[PDB]
Amino acid sequence: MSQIGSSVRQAVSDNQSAQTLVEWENSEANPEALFANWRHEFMVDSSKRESMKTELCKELQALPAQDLTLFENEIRDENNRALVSGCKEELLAQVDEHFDEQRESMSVPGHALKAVQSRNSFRFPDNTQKRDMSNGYMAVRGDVARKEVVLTFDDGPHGLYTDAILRALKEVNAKAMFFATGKSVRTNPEALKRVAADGHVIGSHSITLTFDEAAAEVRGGHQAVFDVLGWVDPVFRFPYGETSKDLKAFLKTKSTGEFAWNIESDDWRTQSNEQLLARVLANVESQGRGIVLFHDIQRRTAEIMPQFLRELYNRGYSVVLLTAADPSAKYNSKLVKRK
Ligand SMILES: [Mg+2]
Ligand SMILES: [Zn+2]
Repeated sequence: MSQIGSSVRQAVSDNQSAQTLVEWENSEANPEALFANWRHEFMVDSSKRESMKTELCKELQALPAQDLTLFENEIRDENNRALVSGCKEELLAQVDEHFDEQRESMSVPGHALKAVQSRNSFRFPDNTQKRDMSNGYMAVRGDVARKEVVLTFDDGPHGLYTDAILRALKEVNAKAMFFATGKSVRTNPEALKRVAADGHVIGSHSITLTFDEAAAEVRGGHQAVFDVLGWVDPVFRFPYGETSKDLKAFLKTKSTGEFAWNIESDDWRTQSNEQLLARVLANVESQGRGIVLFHDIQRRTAEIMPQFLRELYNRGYSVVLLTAADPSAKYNSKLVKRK
C-alpha cells in the first residue's frame, strides 16, 4: 500500500505535529486534498481502480478509530463513493462507535448524526449587537463586553453536522455567525436555508493567488450564499493567516466586515471530546471575551456543542450575535451580482 498508506499515515502525523491552524492548513496531506487527488488518479487510470480501493480500505481500516475520525468527512462524501464502497459501512461503524464511547462521559451529550434534544433547559438572553460595516469593519474581539462571546462557524454547511449545531444553538436561544464556503453551499443549499431560518448571520469564508484571483474567491462564496437565500450578510473571513493589505482595503471599499477571531477551539485537531471542550473553554476563560472559531464541518464540534453551551452558561458567559447596523446591507452586497 505504500503510497496511499504513506499519505494516510502522513495526514495523521501532520495533524498532530501542526502547532497552529495555519500550519495544518499548510499540510500536503490534508484529507480533502488527498481524496481530491485520489479521485483524479482513479478517474484517469481505470487499471489502477481496484488496487486503489483495496489499498485505501486496508490503510483506513488499520487506523485507530479516534484517528480514523480525521477522514470521516471524506468517507461520508458521496464524491468519494467509488473509492470507499468496499469498506464505507465498516469505517463509519468504527467512527460512530468511537463517538458513542465519547458520549458516555458527557453530562450533556450531543449527536452529530441524529436529532437529539439535549438535557439543556436554560436560555441565553437575546444579545444582538450592531456594527457599522459601510466602510468595512475589522473584528478580532468584536467590541463585545467582558464575558461575552461570539460563536462563529467556518466552512459549512455540512449535510448532517450543521443541523446538529443548529439544534444545539436553538435549544438555548443562542445565535451564531456562519462563514460558509461556496463548495459547501452548492452541495447543501437546503441546510443553508435552515441556518438562515434559525436567525443566524451568514457570510462567507474563502478557501485557497493574484489579487484578481483572490477577489474572485471572495466574491464567489458570497455569491453562492446570495444565490440560495436572496441575501448574504456583509461579513467575510479570509483564508487563515492572510495578510494582504490590498484585500483588506478591497473589503472596506466593498462595505464588508473582515472577521478574524481571538478564541481558538483547535477543533481541526484530532482529539477526544474531553480535550476539545477543555481547550476551547480554557481559551474562552483566558481571553475573557471575544470571537470563537469553530468549524460546523467538524463532527466533534457538533458532538460537544450542547456541552459547550452549558459550560459557557455555567461559567457566566453570554452569547452575542454581531450583525450589520444597516438591515438592508444583506440585500445589497457589493460582492454579488444581482439577478
Ligand atoms: Mg452596516
Ligand atoms: Zn476555513
